[PDB]
Amino acid sequence: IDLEKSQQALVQKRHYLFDVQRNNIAMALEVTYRERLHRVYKEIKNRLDYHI
Amino acid sequence: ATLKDITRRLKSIKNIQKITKSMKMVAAAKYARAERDLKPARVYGIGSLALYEKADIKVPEDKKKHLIIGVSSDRGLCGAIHSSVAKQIKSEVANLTAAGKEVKIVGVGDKIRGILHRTHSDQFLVTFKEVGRKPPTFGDASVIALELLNSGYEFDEGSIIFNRFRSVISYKTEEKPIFSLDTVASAESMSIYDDIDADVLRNYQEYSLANIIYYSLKESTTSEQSARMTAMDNASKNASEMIDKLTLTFNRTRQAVITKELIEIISGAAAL
Amino acid sequence: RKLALKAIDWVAFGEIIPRNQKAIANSLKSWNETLSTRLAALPEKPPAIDWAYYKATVAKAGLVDDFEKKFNALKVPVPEDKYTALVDAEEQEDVKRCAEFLSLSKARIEAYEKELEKMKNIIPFDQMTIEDLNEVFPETKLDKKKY
Amino acid sequence: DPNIVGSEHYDVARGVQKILQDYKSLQDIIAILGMDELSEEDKLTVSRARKIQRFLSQPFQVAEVFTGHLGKLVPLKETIKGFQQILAGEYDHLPEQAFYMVGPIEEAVAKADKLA
Amino acid sequence: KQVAGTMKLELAQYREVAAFAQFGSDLDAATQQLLSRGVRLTELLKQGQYAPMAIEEQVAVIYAGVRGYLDKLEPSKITKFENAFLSHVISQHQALLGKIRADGKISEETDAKLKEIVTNFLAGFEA
Amino acid sequence: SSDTPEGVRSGAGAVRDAGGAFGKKEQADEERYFRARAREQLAALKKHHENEISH
Repeated sequence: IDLEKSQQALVQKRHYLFDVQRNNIAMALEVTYRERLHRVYKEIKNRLDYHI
Repeated sequence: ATLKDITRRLKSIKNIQKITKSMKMVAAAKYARAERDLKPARVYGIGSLALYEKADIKVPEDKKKHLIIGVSSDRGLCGAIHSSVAKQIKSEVANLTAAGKEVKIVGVGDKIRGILHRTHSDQFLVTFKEVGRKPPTFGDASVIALELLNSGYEFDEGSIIFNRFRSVISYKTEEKPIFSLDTVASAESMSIYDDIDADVLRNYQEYSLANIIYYSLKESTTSEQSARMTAMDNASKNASEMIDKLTLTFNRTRQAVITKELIEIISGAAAL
Repeated sequence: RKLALKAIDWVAFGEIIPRNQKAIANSLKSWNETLSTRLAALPEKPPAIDWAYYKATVAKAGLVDDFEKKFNALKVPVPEDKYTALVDAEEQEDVKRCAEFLSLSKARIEAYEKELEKMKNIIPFDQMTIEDLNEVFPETKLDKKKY
Repeated sequence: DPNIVGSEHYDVARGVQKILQDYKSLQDIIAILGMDELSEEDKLTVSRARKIQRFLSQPFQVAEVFTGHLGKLVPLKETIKGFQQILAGEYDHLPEQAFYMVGPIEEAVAKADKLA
Repeated sequence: KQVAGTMKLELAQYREVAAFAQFGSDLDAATQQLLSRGVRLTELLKQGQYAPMAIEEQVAVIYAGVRGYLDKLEPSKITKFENAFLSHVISQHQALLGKIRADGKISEETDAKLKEIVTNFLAGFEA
Repeated sequence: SSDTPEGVRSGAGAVRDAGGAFGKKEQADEERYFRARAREQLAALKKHHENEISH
């Protein structure tokens, strides 16, 4: 019973690490997205801020 | 540092100066009796040492089980009596448990078990209490040695650690070995030794266990009292130096408020 | 608002149980916490253009209204999608290992199901037999049992 | 402030005042009773806060003519690194006469190397 | 009143008994349980600077301290436990805290929902 | 400066009048004793009450 349930609960542990990998790389790519937009949003004010 | 705050602090240390100077006079009498009783029981532990001079017995190679016994009182305010025994005990179970033998300690008195319950909480056979509040005796050593047999633990090598009283200022923590299995107790020096059987050597070594706890109930009680005298003189000298430095601060602070309130009046009249 | 959800995966995800690879998951959830709320404040949209606001009240044009006209007429440089190889190649090798290990334990369940049913074969009664009890308890050749 | 002086520096700052206050708050009991009536955790905010007091004294450049000792200048990043190795407890075997009147932290282990 | 009524007395019980700094005897069933409830509630009371909380974000974090749900941590991790807890409830449990601010009280069914959230988070806090 | 009525003296029970680190070391020491006698006594109450009825 245990050697059956050792492989049973293992494959539910194998699929947990692929849910965690699929959202981590999807989010860590996404955190650089608006941060690329933020710096251009930053720079377009600073050239306006210098003139005013 | 106002006038009220200096007074209430100075009044406190004048109390603590009396209490510790009375407490030295209490413990000067307890040591003066506990100096007297030890020299009768000095010749009692002469006999059990004289057994091992003519028959030189040692712990030969290795044991399966072990004991460590450490005596103390339950009372504090004695300086370096209890930590001169617990730190000796942790200096041997680290030295042991690598040759493979199983160790189990017993601490008579509360203050050993207080130190060694956060790291060595598992090797405890039994614990005792209520040691040294009344003077220790021989019937007290026959309750330690009797409950040590109603335990099931077969022990084949042990030792006891106590403070050998040297002088009023100085004590020395020593150790003494205990041979408890009949195997190590019947060796080459015991070849000349007559009529005692294995069943009589069962009887003789057990009276030595009540004996060798009694020799260490008369050493660690004198040294616990004569370090309760010397460490109370140094709480009384260290209080005389704290009030004489606080009388002077009080005297200047008393004079500086007479002057302060008086200039408030001199300037209150002349401003009219 | 390009944002993805997930499942509740915090309890046994540190219990991945590699070959003593505890740091593989204990660093994995540690990256997972900080990346979550930080990329949420990235994912939706950028704020209102405050470049067009104060350049209109500013009179010195030429390099003011034209710079906001030129630099705000292009596309957003998005990121590259380099994470695809370990998505498929790491996944199926654990699912292919699920096929053999669920059957190699099944024969170990099947042989253990046969090992007990043969133990019920040996005795039909307390006074049953002198040879049916000679399967579990052993016999041997000459001079085996010393004592 | 953790945002200005840097959040690593700000935690060696507030964490070394905490160990210094706790040495002050027992000076009533140590002066009367003794060191020997303390616990084992509070013989380890006493011995660690006497290694920290001594490691705040530095030989100055203008004071070479008084005592004949070389004036030492330490940088910023070698003091934060040198106090985290007294708070974490790496130097708890070196005595306290080695942390005294030295510059950067490597002179403290060198002064401890001299006396043996 | 529910969570800081009991907090006021549990801290007052602490301060009478927690000023030795020199221990000789051991009473873990007797004293050391109560003083372990104070250091979990003392280190909860610390705060930062120019970041003030709300009242229902206060009821949640104070709930988890007095109801025994922190005695298996370490006290050097409760300041770390707080911000990970607080970010989880504002993000995933926004309709929970809106029933404390609107209804005023912490109701018995509202006592029910919070009983899992602290224990579900404690099941996967340190991993 | 104590062997004179002009020189100041102390009262009885002034250690806990200051509020130092001996007045705290004593206010807490009394609660660490009289909290554990409060459940030697508490446990025995059920039996004592019964005993009163018995005799």
